[PDB]
Amino acid sequence: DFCLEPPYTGPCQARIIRYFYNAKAGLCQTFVYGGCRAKRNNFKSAEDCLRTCGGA
Amino acid sequence: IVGGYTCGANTVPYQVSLNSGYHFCGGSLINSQWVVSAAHCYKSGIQVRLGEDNINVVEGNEQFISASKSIVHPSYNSNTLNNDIMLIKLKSAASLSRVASISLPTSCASAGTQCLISGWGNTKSSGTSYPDVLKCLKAPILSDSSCKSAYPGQITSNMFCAGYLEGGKDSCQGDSGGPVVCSGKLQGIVSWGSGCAQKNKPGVYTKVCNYVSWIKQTIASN
Ligand SMILES: [Ca+2]
Repeated sequence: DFCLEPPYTGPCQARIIRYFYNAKAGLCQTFVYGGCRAKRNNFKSAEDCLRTCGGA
Repeated sequence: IVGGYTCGANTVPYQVSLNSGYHFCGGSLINSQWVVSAAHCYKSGIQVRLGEDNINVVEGNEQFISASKSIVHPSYNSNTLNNDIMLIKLKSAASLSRVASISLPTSCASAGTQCLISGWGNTKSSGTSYPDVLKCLKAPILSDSSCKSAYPGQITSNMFCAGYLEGGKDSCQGDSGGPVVCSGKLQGIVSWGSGCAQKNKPGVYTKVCNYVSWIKQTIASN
């Protein structure tokens, strides 16, 4: 379950704010994404995040 | 920028901030209407901010201009990061001492050349601390061999390493797309690395001298 994976910033150096599902907190949180090599627990909005992972 | 120093207000006139509600990448002004940055900094709704020092407060020397076009290199590879270069056309031309363009290189720089890297990225290697003002870092270009030994099978002919093998001085998240200027010419674009300021893990940059023809022609036909 990719929804349980920790957020992945990646090797690139942008500071792009994305969302990841935090199973411990039971909610989607923000984190800094570097701009490349995104894993699946990486969403552009909280709504996308909740729709895909909500309740995992 | 980890281990750098405060550049000083508008001492890097070609430095721009790409803003999408907040600073997410840097870029260089190479023409009154064109900015060069990294392809991984591609985003919709980009507003370019020029004449910036403190990115959090309006100081009076700024020019915010939205992008009208964003052209990513046709051969940019998101997996390998090869050809990590992008051109942004401003909706209107910038008014050029505090805002000025940087020259494209006539030739590639050699290992050992000292360059100036700048940006508003993270200043901590172990932690998160984003500065208000622009940070600067002088780092030398490293040889192709050491760059390749640092990142086995990951360095292409379009990338170069710069920094210190001891670590402590490097670019970091939020610096992407920014300039690596050597001898007054734009030689690199902040691109990727492994963590920030880690020992034996120098930063990797897009080798600009390899794209000068594409840049000049692309700007002219758009
Ligand atoms: Ca400002």
